[PDB]
Amino acid sequence: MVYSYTEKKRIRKDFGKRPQVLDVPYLLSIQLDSFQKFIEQDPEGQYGLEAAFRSVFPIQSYSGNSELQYVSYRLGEPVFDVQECQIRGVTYSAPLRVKLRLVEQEVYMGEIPLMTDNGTFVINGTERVIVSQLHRSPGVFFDSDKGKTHSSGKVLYNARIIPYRGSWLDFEFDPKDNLFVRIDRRRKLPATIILRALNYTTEQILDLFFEFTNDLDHGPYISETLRVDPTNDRLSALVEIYRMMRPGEPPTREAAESLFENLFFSEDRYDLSAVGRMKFNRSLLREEIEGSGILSKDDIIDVMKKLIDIRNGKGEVDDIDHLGNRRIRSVGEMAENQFRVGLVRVERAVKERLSLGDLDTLMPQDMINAKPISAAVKEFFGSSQLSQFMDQNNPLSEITHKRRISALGPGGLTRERAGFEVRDVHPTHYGRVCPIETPEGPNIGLINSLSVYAQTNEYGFLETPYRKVTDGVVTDEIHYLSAIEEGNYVIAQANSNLDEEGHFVEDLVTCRSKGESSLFSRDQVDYMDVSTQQVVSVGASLIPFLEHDDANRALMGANMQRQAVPTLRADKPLVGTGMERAVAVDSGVTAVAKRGGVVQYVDASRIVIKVNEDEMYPGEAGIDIYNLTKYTRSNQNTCINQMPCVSLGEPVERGDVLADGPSTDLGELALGQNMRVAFMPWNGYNFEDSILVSERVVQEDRFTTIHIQELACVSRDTKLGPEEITADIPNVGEAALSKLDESGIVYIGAEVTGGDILVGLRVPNGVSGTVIDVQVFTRDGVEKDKRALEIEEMQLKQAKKDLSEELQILEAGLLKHEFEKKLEAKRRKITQGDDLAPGVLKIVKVYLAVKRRIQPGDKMAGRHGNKGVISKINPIEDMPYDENGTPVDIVLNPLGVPSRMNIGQILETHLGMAAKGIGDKINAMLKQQQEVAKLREFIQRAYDLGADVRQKVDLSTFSDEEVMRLAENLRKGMPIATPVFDGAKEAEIKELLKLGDLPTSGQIRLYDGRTGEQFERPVTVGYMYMLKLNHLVDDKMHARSTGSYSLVTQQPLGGKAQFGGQRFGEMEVWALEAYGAAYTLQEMLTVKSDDVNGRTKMYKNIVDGNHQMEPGMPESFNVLLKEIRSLGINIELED
Amino acid sequence: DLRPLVPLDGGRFATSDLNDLYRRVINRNNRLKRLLDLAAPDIIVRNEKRMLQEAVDALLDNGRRGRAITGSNKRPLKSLADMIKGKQGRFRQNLLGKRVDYSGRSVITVGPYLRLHQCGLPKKMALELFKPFIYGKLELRGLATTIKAAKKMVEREEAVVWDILDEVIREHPVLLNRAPTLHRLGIQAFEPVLIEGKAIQLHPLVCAAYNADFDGDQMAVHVPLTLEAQLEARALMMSTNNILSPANGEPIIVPSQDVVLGLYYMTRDCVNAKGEGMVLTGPKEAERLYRSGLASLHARVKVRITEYEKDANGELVAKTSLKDTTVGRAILWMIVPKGLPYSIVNQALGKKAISKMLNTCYRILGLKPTVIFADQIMYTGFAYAARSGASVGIDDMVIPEKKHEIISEAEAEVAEIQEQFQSGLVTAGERYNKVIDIWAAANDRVSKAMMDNLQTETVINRDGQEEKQVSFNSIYMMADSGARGSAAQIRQLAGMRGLMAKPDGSIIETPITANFREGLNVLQYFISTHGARKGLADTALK
Amino acid sequence: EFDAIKIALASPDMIRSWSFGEVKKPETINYRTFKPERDGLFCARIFGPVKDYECLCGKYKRLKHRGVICEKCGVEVTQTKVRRERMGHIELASPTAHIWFLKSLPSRIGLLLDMPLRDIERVLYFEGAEAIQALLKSMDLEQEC
Amino acid sequence: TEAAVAGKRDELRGLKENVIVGRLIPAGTGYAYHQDRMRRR
Amino acid sequence: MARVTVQDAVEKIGNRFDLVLVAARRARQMQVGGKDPLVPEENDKTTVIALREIEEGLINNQILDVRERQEQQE
RNA sequence: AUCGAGAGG
DNA sequence: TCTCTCGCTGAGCCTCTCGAT
DNA sequence: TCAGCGAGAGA
Ligand SMILES: O=c1ccn([C@@H]2O[C@H](COP(=O)(O)OP(=O)(O)OP(=O)(O)O)[C@@H](O)[C@H]2O)c(=O)[nH]1
Ligand SMILES: [Mg+2]
Ligand SMILES: [Zn+2]
Repeated sequence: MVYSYTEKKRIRKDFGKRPQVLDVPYLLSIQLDSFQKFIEQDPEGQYGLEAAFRSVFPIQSYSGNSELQYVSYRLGEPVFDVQECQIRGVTYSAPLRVKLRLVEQEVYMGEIPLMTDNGTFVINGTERVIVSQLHRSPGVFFDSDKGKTHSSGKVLYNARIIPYRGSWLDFEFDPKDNLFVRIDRRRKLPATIILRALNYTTEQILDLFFEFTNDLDHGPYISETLRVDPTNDRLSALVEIYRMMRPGEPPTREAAESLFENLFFSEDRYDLSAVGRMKFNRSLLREEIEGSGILSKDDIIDVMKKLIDIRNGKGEVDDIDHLGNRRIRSVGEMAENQFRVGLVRVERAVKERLSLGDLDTLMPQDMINAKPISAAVKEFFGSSQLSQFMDQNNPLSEITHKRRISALGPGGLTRERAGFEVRDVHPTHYGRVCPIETPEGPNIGLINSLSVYAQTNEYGFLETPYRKVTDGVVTDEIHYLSAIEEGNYVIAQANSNLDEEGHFVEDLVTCRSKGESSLFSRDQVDYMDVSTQQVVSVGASLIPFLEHDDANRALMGANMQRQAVPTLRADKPLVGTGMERAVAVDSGVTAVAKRGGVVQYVDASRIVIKVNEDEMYPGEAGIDIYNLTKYTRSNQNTCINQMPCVSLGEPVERGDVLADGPSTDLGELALGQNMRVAFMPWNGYNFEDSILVSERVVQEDRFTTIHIQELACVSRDTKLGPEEITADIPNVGEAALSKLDESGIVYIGAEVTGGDILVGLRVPNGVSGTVIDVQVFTRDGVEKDKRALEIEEMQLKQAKKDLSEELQILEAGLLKHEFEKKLEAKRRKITQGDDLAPGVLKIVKVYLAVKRRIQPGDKMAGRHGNKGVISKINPIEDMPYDENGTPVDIVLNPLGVPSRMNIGQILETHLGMAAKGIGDKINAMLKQQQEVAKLREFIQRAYDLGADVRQKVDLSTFSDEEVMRLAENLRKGMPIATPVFDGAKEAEIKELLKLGDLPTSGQIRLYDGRTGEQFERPVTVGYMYMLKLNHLVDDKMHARSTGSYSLVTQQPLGGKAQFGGQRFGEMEVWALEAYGAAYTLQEMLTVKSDDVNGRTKMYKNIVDGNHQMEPGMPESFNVLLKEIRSLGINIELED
Repeated sequence: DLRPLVPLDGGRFATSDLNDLYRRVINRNNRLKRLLDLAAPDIIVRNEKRMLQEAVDALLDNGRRGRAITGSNKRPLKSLADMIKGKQGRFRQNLLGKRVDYSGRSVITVGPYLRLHQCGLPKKMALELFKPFIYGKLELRGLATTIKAAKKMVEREEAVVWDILDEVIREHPVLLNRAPTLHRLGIQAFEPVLIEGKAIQLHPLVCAAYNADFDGDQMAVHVPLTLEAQLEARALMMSTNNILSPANGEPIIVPSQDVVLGLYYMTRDCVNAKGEGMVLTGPKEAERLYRSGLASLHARVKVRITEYEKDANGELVAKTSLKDTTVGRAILWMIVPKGLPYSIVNQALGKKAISKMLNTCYRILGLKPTVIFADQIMYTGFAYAARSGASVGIDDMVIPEKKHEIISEAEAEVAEIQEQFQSGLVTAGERYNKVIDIWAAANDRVSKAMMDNLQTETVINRDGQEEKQVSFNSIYMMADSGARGSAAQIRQLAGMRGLMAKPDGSIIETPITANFREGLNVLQYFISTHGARKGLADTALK
Repeated sequence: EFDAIKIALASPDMIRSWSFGEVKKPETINYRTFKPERDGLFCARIFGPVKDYECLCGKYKRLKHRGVICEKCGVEVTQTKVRRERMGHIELASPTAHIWFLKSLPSRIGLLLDMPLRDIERVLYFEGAEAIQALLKSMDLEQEC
Repeated sequence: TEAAVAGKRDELRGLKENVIVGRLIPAGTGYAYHQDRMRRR
Repeated sequence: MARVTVQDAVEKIGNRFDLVLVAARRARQMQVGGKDPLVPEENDKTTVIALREIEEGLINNQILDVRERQEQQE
């Protein structure tokens, strides 16, 4: 297989043995398709926006001989693009123009938020993600109470008809063996009442269900239900149903029938969706799978008959927690639902206005008011339970958040309502939902992550690919199978061996059928899996040697990989899985090449590519201009940066990585650093799970990170003592004023320490950095003052140079009024006014950049669930050293390997030692300026190692410069890739170690740094990949002595932001009581808080050196007494 | 002020739930006042009396009459009776638990250089916790004339401030508590020492009481203020007093992990080591020989040791004798206090042996010798565990050859059970029980066989003849120690992983006949995920 | 300065005695100005002055003048903390039943009177409270006991 | 409501009765003070 | 010795909860009053001087009550 | 101060 | 005298971040 | 939602 140049620079060795047929699909596809359906123009009108418009319209006008008709809709060009929306802080949305005729004009119907290329919306300058929802599909479901309803223990079967939109409907039993129909989960009534309501006489009811009642094969439940039935006429049943629905319950004949009709048999009030209709017919065994949305009496009779049969024992009860019963609603469907709700709300007012007669004056634009539609859309995009804040720690975090599915949200389970069955996994989760990746808090089991190959059907049911098996030979075509269809067939295992012809070598092959795994003959197999990594999600597939870890530790490692902070200098993982490239490319943090060509110009902030001849358009200039992102904060205050990874004149193909985003290294995902770890106890500085770190790691800034913080100063409008921004500050030093400019705003690039003035104290606590960016917004109409005049001048001067930079390069490849007109509007944007919240004079935003370096108290971790806290920064002369004199970077405790069952870290340590041995050999060969032939020989001998490898890299095709560049990039260690469940075996690791002239066992003799004496036993040392999680002791440390207090209960507030104290809860009070500590409790209940006079008296006493307290009565008791007295109950203190 | 109109940054003012309920009640009452004055018909006057009753219902104990009143959003309003009952009521949020001043919170590290009654805290925490004391003593020394000047000196952080702080925190104890205070030992008083950093340093022996690890776990610190509080912390709260748990007679401060790892390695013997068969003057010569390298730590030697006993009435009497021991035991003998028998250290010291030794020291001598002995034990265990250089490797885990044999016989048995169930002689539940029993027996058998192979299989030669001995394998030492790990972890590392259990019950799908040394396949891992889900759900929901 | 807590029912005269301010007619809260509106849920005459040692009317603002009523508004000058103590009352045109006694337990009114909870529930909701009050006044405890 | 109906009385004998109102609990070092108060009565 | 453990200090009194003797009277009269410590200070803060005094055997409830009676007379 | 959503122990 | 529907009570602790009312 | 408990229903 030929290699792309970005792949050609550094080729990661593969140990996989199973050939792969299906390439990894686009990861974010699930978030891109659905929203596309929401905005694409469909002539059939089946999909979201046009379907909603067609369903709501036309307007009948209520017999007034008027009508309203619409032709089509279009999406206008957005006012701003993504970036300006991010800076100014407005929503990235497009206007929705729809053209209508009245029986012609375009009417504005609000603005629809748009999805960016990655798949994240911009709502108020902050990127947000709408999570897919896993909810039970509309249709009919038969369930049982499992005998726990009553002490008798008899199973109480029931049936439920869940609509996509409408009211529920239930048929259930009682231990008396009688039907009972429940509407909207209200009180029970005899079911035959509804049969009365449907124009059925008693004779017809008895004729429908009977032919003759026996003991086991048939049951006289209908007769008993009719006997219990109080009503006999249709009108009485209808008025009783009305009384159930309406507590007041006036008789009002000719109105109850309207209620019963509109309850279930009206399109505008009740609708069973096409998926619901299909599931309904499939459950009730009907050949046709399309029909009317509204329910029908035949359906009610048939579902009642099916429930009677299931109770009788003819059928089988369904399983609620089956992935063929649950379906996924993405962002497009939810947005369509909300927009339809808004359209109904507005059409109500359209009918109301059309009721009155207006001739020659009414216009289509005039009647429609878009405010409710805009309000509903805005509420959904910004206040829903599924429109969550983005996770922007690293690309893996972004992808995992975007590929999440939640069982919560509207029309879904609540945390308390969830049992112990919805949290457990199901045998149908294989290949559709990851069994590993899940939270550990209250939400476990209720939130999942999509599998790598998982796909969604047109209805919404998850399906997974499989390879067809024909005539006992495995073929290459793939079919996508859903949950229902999988059971009927038999599926072979991905680990089965082949013969290069498709024939199964094994006589009996492992397979899974109907949810159970067993051996099957060769001829019976009908399908096969595509890859060994088909089960795990992306995060779980990024863990090497996953098959050797305990599922708990794999879960913890997958969760912690999403918390790693992007370091200062990215470093590739020496041992990986080969899935890093896909994640890095599909994340969207990198800059990929749209078209091939040659890099004409490279810079720290721009790239210009000269496109090849055959790719350019006939009229296009033929250049591609990429602008990079430099030092912009993320949601979690981390740093987002892009660095070019190409030089002048390099050839570029399609899809090559031009620039590397955060936590990326030449188009690969790089989350942490490689460290030399030795597993041994060292004077108890790694006692429980602590980590001992050398001083070289701190010296080389291997874990230094950049954090960017945003601070805002807003000058409010007040009649008395109005706020101002000016350098004049009463009672301040000369230096503090000097650091400020004439305008009173801090100079860009200045170094500020905690307690300094940014805008004329404001920089908080101990965090200190450099001012990298200052933005200013002023209310429209008010003229800018001082510095803001210069800021817009520099922006305007740069804006001309910015755009003219593309104008000059574009003109280099190749009347003038077409382009300059855009410049005038671009010039207006900076100079014009800006939107601000009412009651605000001006707002200045300042960004600070702080470099955080590791110190004791910082949590660090690995990829196998092994976390810890740095306990000591040991000097270099104290670390244990090898015979050659090279010290180790990290010492880890071997206590945590047996109990915390992750041998994966040991295997990764051995393989990393082998890889770094190969890299050291290559570096030694390269430093002596040996001949290129020896480099070719050694590299080829290294690459050809293995038992039966699928990679087959040949260096004969490589030229001298190519192999020289590859060797230069391979000097720090040859990377190795092990697939998730088909990876390197122990024998191959031993052979690779033997090739690099290192001990086979993987353990070497170490020497004590302090005494220079040999350790008694050999020590396991190697290279392992470590991450720095985003839990830094710099932020968790807090302390309080005396600050501000709450209002109603005079106690200190809670939280580090408000400078509040810690909480002394009930259990601590119980502990103090158990010790018998009576004075400490009395001071922690009265003096330390909640007593107004005790605090001041004790503070004065402590200041004066007297440690004596005079406790009183807490204010909380006073407020309790006052509120109880307010409630109307007299309570008082008697003496 | 009990229902505040809290000010807001913007023009609008936030409104509590009580104010609007009172407003509605006043509205309905005033409607009834004017309407009855106008002599309205009896039919209409009765209607809003029901509304007034409903409003009074809503004002106090809302939601009992059904259809609880909702405000702007779809959330029921909060009534007077909701400020009393519930988790967020005044009883269980502001009276049985409060938020206290003079306190802080931070992460915890190990710092194994401390004594049993000491904890290390950062300077930046102390300078904030002890501000009033610093103000008072700055006024006393005459450096400042008012409170404001001393305050400014505190922000400026001069050297006088650091000297005063060093003087202030000399003997005030501080209370450290973790987040879940399950029992009485969850909060303890320590004597503080200033350290440079941002994390609190906690004595290694105390951790087992707190259930406190160092995986980013945090802790909270409070400072006693008054004289009686200081004495209360010193006499009843200090960690030196809490030697025994209140639930039973066993002690709480028991060496674990690395300490035991060093200790039994010191005390374990080997055959034909370097320096075996030598006579020594005492423990000092043993230490000199070990540090010089003339003899091994596991050599079997004879030492002339002297032991004190308290068998005499209220007195100590000595006896000296030649005893056959090992060198490491001779060094270990040098830290035990006067008045204990030798046989407490003439054996391989597991966790149980060390705990029993501490219990005996407390029973016989007292409390101060017990504290000193615990500190010495921790120091010696750490030092010799470090010098041990014991590591875990992939070649350490060993797999036997009887495992596949017994798995095959168990598979034959379960196949016969399936054949029996295929016939109508037996039901489903009985077959389920039979299969689960068979597989449990097979798992026990494989665990026994593998542990036997790990334990016994070490052969060394003495003067040219073979002999067997207890293994020095790292994994077997880790398991036999009791420091961390059990027989289940080792058996799952070198036998069958066993039978998994769903959150409700057990599952008998297949035998997972694959170690963690030789990797699992996809089906076995999918089966194994059930137990992980069950464990996490059980924890978080029980 | 106390040794016991005594809890009992509150008579209407006791509630009327608790109030420091006259009445609660006007339903208003604030926003006529930044000063609180007269007789409102946040008031000056009823619940005390809002500013320490200063009256709302602004006649005097000195602690040497403490203990004097106001002339423009009639609000006595006192430390603002007293706003955490004072109370007031609302007079209902028609008596209203306390939900705590009628519900949330075996009904106390339902055990004073023999008829079950449903009858009293339908009587209160007009499907009146004055009738229940008259019935509760009608009985004599010793005779029925 | 039962206490209000019955007109009960609380002597503040236990632990939470003193903790809620902010006094010395009748155990440990507060036992002597409680005993002195009882003996005075 | 005395700073680490108070077992010898409580052996003289016999009741651990009777620390009111050490704190409420001795340490207070040392800190606020003009009373001079008996044993040498050794730069120790108060409340450790008193514990040392009870440990050796100069301070107990009867002795402090007797002394209080002595200063009662004029 | 609430609500919603995450996260840690 | 007693077996059954219907209602109301409860469901661990501490800490951090963001947005939106 | 599951799991119990007391008062009220007829049978
Ligand atoms: O929901 C929770 C989770 C955790 N905890 C508290 O954290 C502890 C579990 O979380 P830890 O991860 O800190 O303890 P661990 O040592 O058992 O886990 P590993 O290092 O082996 O990975 C618990 O013992 C408890 O103190 C809770 O109190 N509630
Ligand atoms: Mg922990
Ligand atoms: Zn006045």
